[PDB]
Amino acid sequence: GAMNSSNYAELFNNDIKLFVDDTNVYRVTVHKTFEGNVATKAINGCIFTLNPKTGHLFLKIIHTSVWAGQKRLSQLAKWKTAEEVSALVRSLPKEEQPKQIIVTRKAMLDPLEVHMLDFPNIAIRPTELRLPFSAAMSIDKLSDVVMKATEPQMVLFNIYDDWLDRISSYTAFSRLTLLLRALKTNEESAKMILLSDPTITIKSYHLWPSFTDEQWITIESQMRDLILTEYGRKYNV
Amino acid sequence: MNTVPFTSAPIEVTIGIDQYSFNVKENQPFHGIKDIPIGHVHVIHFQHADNSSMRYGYWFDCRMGNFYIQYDPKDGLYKMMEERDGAKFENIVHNFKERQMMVSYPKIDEDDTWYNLTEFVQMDKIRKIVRKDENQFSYVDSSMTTVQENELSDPAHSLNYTVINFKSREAIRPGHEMEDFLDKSYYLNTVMLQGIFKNSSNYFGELQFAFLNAMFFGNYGSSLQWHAMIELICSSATVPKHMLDKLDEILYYQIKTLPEQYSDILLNERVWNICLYSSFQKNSLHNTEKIMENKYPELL
Repeated sequence: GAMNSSNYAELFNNDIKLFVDDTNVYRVTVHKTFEGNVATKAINGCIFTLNPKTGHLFLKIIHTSVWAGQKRLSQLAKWKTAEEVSALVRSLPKEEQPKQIIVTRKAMLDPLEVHMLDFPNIAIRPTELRLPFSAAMSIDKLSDVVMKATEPQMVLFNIYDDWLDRISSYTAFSRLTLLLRALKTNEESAKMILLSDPTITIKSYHLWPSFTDEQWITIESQMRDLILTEYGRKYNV
Repeated sequence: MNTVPFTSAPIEVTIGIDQYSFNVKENQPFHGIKDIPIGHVHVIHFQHADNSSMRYGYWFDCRMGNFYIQYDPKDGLYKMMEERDGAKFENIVHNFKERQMMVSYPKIDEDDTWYNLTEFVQMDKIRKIVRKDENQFSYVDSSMTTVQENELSDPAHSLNYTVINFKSREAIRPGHEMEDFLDKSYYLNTVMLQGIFKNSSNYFGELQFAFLNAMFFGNYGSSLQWHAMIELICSSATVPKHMLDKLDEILYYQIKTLPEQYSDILLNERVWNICLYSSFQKNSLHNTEKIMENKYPELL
């Protein structure tokens, strides 16, 4: 059933699983027309498909051309997500195919179940977790490949960089969700925290800066502080 | 006008014949039901006074043979049997009629209710849903599970309704996932109507049989089947006009007949709200929408 606080360690066991987040698939800017009506303009989007154990990210870029001449795009976006996830699974060798796919939004369950009918032994699950994967497009290098795409493209990343050399999957996921929660709550402040010291850089082959173990503790503390501050403002508490 | 005689009534029982019902007392000199209209299937059904659990009964058609009821004190139920001796049977019925030991099927001349509930129901189709090929009549009860309920456990005692599953390879063409899920027309028209049922009359017959088993026996699997067959039509953008008009009449009489006090357990809120207010056919079931809104506005 649903993935929650109770069954959290299941994410880091040896059964292959993927999270799928569809919140950045269909993206628009809302604007005024010459006549003073409102219209949308689609921008490039992405499916965020993540192995929480390995950090392997399957970023399927959704080019605006897929929406051309289609109706009910927010509905279509869920089905297009399920179509591409199904295509990704079929593209993987059998021993790399997930045993579970966890969708971050309940509206993805039926579309993904119907597209995966050929895979009855792959469990499609919702989650009670409020995961901050919507903030993926606050990671500069992910935002850059999505916006520059001129056609449908899959790009593979490791969202943990080289962290698993030093820390467990559980700890790497916790760091990732804290970084993304901070970027979601106050992007400007989170990005300031991450780049404030010019001597710590991002390797060409990485997404995040090359912090020492001690620097990660300072960074993680600064991210927690950012999140609590923001929360006190949101709620006046 | 045909007759189903009873050998006796040794246990107190409520006896149903179609939409009618009569209380019979323990050892009451009751010897059966006469003046049964020829041309329809019928159901004769029982609920014992001492165990109001297990409603059970028999679907039959008096054109197919001479049927009677006899209590079995070993199995503890009223059983239908066929009398193969025409002259013995005619002589039993004539004696019981002369002694006026029989209730008369109480049909009002103006009243098309039973025809309207059984219009497409055919004994030969019932006998394929309820498999007991040595009898010309079919036993159903409250507890019998469906082939579909059994997949999700004695196969000989199952209701073999046509399996309908909206999230199945049968329902969804590879490459038309979204189209086939949101518009079930290919599943309704190609798979079910052209493929399995062959025509709308056989589809309606099974829908009507499912409803009657739900109503008369509280058979939960039957209720599921009735709603699935309604939802499959209402969820199709493309349905022949004659089928929608006929479905409105079918459902109207079913909703009209349902006991008011059983709407809570026999009507699925989600399906009826979806069918009447959200579905492609939300505006195609005028009679059904009006009777549902006037009789069960709470459910909606």
